[PDB]
Parts: sequence; C-alpha cells; structure tokens
Amino acid sequence: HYVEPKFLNKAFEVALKVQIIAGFDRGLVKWLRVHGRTLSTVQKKALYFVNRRYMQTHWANYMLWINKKIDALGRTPVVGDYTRLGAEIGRRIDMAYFYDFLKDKNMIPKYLPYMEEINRMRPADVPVKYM
Repeated sequence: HYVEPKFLNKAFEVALKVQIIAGFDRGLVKWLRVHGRTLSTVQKKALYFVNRRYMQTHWANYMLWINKKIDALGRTPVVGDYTRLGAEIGRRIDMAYFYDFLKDKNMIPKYLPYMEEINRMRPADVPVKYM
C-alpha cells in the first residue's frame, strides 16, 4: 500500500502558511485603521481573501526561495526554520501597496462563496499546490 510523500512536511507547510497569513493580515489591519471606514464589510472580507489567494499564487516562488535557503543549511532542517522564513515573507511583503492598487482601481474582488470558504479555513488548512 504505497503512500505519496508530501512535497514539504505538513508541519513545515503549516508553519509557513500560518506565519505568512498572520503577517499579511496584520498589515491589512494596520491599513484598515485608515481605510476601513471607506470600505464595506464585503470589501474588507474580500481583502482578507486577497491575502490568502496571494499566498496561494506565490507559493511556487516561495518554495523556490525557501528551498534555496534550506538546501544550503549544513544541518537537519527543523520547524523553526520554516516559522522564521514564513514570518519573513509575512512581514516583509508590504501588502498595503497592493490594497491601495485594488481600492484605487476598483478591483477589490466581489465577495463570493468560494472566498468565504477560503477565509473561514484555518490558515493551516488553506490549500497550496506544489506541482
């Protein structure tokens, strides 16, 4: 009974997703200090979804960057390495530039059921694709 290996250990994947989404969300909260009163509830929820979809579509590039670093470790990788790298991604990407773009150009997505489903997931469970 064969089993397919995950392409990244579940605990490492979870640490990345939790830290990335937490960091993107924190910057959204700060941006909403100024812009929350000029956006509807469904626009704000759509921006939370934007954070998750952004992670999903950039995941392959993140895996290249993460693996380049991990490959260069002269020791066994551990979960804390992934917490750290995920926190770096989640904090360094200044997502406010993108929120400003969407708001200014009237491209905040219409909030749909699929987006609500993604938003209601635990960050640990947001689907990512390796292949």
